[PDB]
Amino acid sequence: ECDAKCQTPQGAINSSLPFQNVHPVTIGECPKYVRSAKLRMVTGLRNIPS
Amino acid sequence: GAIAGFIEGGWTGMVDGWYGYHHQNEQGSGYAADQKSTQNAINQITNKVNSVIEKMNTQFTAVGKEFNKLERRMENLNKKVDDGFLDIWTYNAELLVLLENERTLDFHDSNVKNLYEKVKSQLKNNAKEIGNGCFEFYHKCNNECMESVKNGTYDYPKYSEESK
Amino acid sequence: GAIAGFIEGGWTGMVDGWYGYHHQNEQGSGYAADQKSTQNAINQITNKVNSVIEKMNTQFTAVGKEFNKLERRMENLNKKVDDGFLDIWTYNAELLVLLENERTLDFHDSNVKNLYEKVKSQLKNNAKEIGNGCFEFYHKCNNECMESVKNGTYDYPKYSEESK
Amino acid sequence: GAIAGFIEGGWTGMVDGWYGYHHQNEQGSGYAADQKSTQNAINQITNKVNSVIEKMNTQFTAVGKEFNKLERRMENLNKKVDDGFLDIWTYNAELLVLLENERTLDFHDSNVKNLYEKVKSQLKNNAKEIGNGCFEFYHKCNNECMESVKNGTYDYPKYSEESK
Amino acid sequence: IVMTQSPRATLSCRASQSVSSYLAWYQQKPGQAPRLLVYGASTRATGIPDRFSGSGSGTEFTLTIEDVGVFFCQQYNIWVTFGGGTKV
Amino acid sequence: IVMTQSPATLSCRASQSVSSYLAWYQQKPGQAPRLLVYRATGIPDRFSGSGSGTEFTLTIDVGVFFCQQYNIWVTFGGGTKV
Amino acid sequence: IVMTQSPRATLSCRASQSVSSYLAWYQQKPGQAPRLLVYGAFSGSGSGTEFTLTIDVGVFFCQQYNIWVTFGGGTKV
Amino acid sequence: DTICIGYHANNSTDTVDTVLEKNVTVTHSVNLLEDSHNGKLCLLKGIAPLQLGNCSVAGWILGNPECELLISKESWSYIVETPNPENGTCYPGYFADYEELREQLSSVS
Amino acid sequence: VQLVQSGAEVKKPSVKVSCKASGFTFGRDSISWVRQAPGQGLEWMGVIIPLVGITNYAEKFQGRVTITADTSTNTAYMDLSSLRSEDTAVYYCARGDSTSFYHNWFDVWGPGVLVT
Amino acid sequence: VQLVQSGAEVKKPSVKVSCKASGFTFGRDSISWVRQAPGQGLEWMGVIIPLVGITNYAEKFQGRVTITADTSTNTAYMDLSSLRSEDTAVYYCARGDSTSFYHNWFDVWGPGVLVT
Amino acid sequence: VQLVQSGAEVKKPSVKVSCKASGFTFGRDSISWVRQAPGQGLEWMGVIIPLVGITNYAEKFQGRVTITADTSTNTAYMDLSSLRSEDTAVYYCARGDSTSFYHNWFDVWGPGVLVT
Repeated sequence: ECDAKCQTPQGAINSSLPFQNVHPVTIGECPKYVRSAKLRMVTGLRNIPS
Repeated sequence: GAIAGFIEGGWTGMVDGWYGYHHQNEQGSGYAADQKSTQNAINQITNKVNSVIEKMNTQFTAVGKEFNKLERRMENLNKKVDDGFLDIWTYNAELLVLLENERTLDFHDSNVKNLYEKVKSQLKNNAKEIGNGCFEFYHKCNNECMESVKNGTYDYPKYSEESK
Repeated sequence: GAIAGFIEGGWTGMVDGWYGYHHQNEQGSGYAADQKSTQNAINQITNKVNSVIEKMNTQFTAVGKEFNKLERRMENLNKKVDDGFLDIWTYNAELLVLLENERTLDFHDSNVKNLYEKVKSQLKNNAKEIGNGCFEFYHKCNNECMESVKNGTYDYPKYSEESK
Repeated sequence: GAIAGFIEGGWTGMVDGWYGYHHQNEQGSGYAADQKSTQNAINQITNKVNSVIEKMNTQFTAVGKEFNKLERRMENLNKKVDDGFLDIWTYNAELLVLLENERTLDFHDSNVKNLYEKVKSQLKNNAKEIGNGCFEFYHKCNNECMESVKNGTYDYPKYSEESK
Repeated sequence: IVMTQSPRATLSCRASQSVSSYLAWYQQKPGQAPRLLVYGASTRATGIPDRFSGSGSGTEFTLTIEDVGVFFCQQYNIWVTFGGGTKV
Repeated sequence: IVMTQSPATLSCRASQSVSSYLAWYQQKPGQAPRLLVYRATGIPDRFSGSGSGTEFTLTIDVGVFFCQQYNIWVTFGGGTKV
Repeated sequence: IVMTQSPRATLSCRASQSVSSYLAWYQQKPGQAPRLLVYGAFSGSGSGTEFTLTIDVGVFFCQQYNIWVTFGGGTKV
Repeated sequence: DTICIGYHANNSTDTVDTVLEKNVTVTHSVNLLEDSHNGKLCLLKGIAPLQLGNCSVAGWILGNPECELLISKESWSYIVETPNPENGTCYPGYFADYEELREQLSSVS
Repeated sequence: VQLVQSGAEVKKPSVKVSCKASGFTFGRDSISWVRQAPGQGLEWMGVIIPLVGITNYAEKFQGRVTITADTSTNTAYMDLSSLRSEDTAVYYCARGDSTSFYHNWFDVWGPGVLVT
Repeated sequence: VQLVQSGAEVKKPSVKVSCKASGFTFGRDSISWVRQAPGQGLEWMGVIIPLVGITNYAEKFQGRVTITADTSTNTAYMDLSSLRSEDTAVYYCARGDSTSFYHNWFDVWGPGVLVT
Repeated sequence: VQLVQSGAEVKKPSVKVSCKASGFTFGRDSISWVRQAPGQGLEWMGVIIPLVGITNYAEKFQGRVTITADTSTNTAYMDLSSLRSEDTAVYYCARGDSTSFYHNWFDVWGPGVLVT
């Protein structure tokens, strides 16, 4: 009886990030499909603890 | 022991704020943080990430339709178009993040140098710049001196005489 | 009166060119303009905008297609491909300008500082840098010095005697 | 003689390494190279080229397919999708290379200035900078001074007395 | 920063350190989370029937005036700290 | 800045240094001018210019000839009486 | 820079200039391309001066990569 | 005496990839991708989805006796079908233009 | 917009309260947390800008409270450790402003969560 | 390519001449306008680089002429104001060069538009 | 991976040896060439990095030996000129490293090509 924004044959999705890679088949409102393993953005500095 | 670190590496004891001074003095040791540059950096980073994220919207459809044994041409066409989109999107996303991850780091590593140049220009000649990353005053002045040099009200003529 | 502006803000009486000067002197007041940096900036900006605009070619095509009650799969596929292209094109077009309007501003704000450093290097010590954005000469001379500082023919040893 | 390099076109007698020096001295004339910056430049350039090249992938396909005279509706769509992909790919690649060839040139022309600023900061005051692209020492010493200024162990207090 | 409370209604919050015009007045009914009334001591906020307002800067500000409960005065010029609760 | 015309060979006098920044304009009556030499295309090379710095000569098509300088801003001459 | 070779087996290569820990030993069989055994010091030892290689029959080469690259003499074993 | 300039640094061990260097560590980061599924079906708005277990669309329309419909249905958001359906058409046959009927019954109220 | 919470968190003398965004998508926010003592005035506990991950804690509560963010589910937790018997108080979830990270006033408040 | 024009624009004692680029697409060009007095030598009016938007007017005519550009339709106008009785002359539409914005020579000319 | 070669190139008193790459990427590793004299120890010839095209030649062999890359088919040649009678020796194709362009050790070696 849960609720979610969209769904996939493997299950439901709860995130709202602008990308996904679990499966291309989808029904609802969910982001695109990307084959890249892992990607992340940097919002900090260079970490040299001296 | 208070080695300047904008070339070697960052400190640990600073918690609030990214860029900060070290207002060392007699019986006045203790870190601080600049109250203006950090806010500008925060605004810049938030704007960049918002522009990257909130620029897309999605609709109600996805890959997958069924066909019989006589419509093979349509199945081939559907596979072709789906693969084309699935390639374009990955290429675009990969290049986008790879390009942004360098620009943001360059901006963050230029801001500190700009701040150091400003604080150097404010102190015309009384500073005996060691070169390791920070100065060492000739004349002696209290915590009001550090407050002024942070604020930007330090002047030469009043303290000029004691320098020589 | 002749407050320096490349750090505070631009003037309003400068119409001849983008980057300029202020040849303030006895019976010599009046604005001017640099006739070499502006041309390079113009060339760069024209090249950038032309490259952005003219890389796309167009050709005779059509968009509208219709179908009957049956064969709805074809209509679904046509809608899917049209939506895919309509998404890709906007996502490219947004980011293109969103990067160009940053690169151009960075270039324009670097050029003025480069010009300031170029004019600072020639005046080795005769200039008492106020720090607000410009200098104040020690020696006195007519408009020949102002014309030479643009010509790049100014020399230190000749006026050093009067400077000291 | 050893005309200044980085404010004009570079020399031609340097084969090994991009950025170099000119360790001119008494009976010691002859070019050289720096073995710490060109390696970083090589690493970064190789990384950029590899990232640009090895990011895409391709798979088996057969673009060619035909239809009879009854179903021109399908051909009018296959041609459209093929043209769409054929346009998107070029409009991506052209701008990608047109941005890379500017970013890399800016980086290569900033590295040399960074090296010059470092070698200027190391030599505090014994230099007599002509201002074009290099200096002219006051004190006289053998190739040990060149080797030290290359390494970075040059000290000021030991040679301070002979400067004045 | 320590603050002191005030035991046609006038409430005041003495400030032991210079604050200029950086406060905001919080009003809450018993049992519910508070709601913001006014900030800046001069700039009226939304959801206000204009029945109450404040004035002053760099000195204790007078808050001149359903509206029964406890009122809070908060300063945001060095971190954030709250004052004592009103006895009304 | 001001240029004066000479009242075949023709010339225009310059009251200031112009170096090698000139151009001679040829127009027939009732029509817009055309560019002759500063050489330009579509010219039977019957006429050409010479000299630089202070005084210029145009050695040699009936009408009025204009000599134009572009060293500082742009200004035209009075014209040719031919 | 130059090197020379030493005329249960132990082999060594002398160095006429400081080398630090920048060296490697090449072992090859006759009529074949060589292969790399170990770099930075069968097992090797020593640094800064002449190295020792303590130990597969053929010719051994000791190579340095401190300034450019050069090879020493051929082992006669 | 020394007003020294530095920047914040902590022990956060993350990795990002730039266009110049690879595998560099930074203090903070934000992730643009997720790989997580609840593992079971939920409600995608509307009311509820159908559950055609041990049945098929070609067998529900004609009402196969051993499928017994789905007790009763009034509305749904989307269909769920077992990938290997046993009960289709009991009497052997050939459903004409069956493929487009799935498109027609994909979205109904 | 109303910021929903977890619920009752009564436990014997670690604690993980939670907050969630509802009605407004996560954007320029400066979620801050305020602890209301049973008979004392409100204190201050921390502040976080989840979209960047920049944290900042009060002077006294540096060694215990570790506010962390979660961009995926639009949440913000605590990891308050070494609980005492004098910390029994309600824990709200107050929004703020991101363009004024050093001058913040609380606008929206959450219902409340008991902790003891 | 000959630059087309609006046509006759005689006006009683504001004016808006126009000049369109035909045959060649708008690119690295610099429109320039020359005023031919009935019995005097030509005089300079202004210069544009419409693709950039830079304008540069003559020394005397700073206060009156206002040349603007519109890259949508490849045009260029005068917003000339405070017309007098001594300005009756033909206005052309000449094309220069972009890489030499400070040293320009007029190559192409327009048929001519009369203004009284 | 085994570095294939052209084969025998015996010629009367310019020689263009060739080297090929198979089974590995041609963008992350350098290439160095070693000449094995019939009765002398090995010598050093050159070094290439394919994608950037940097070359770096030995002290003696700068005048004659000119080695260059070709990223189209993962190759590397010698444009050796002015052959003598004392250069009769084998020419291998040894791989190195790119991150250590000034400190290189030869890992992989090629079969061999005769030259006389």
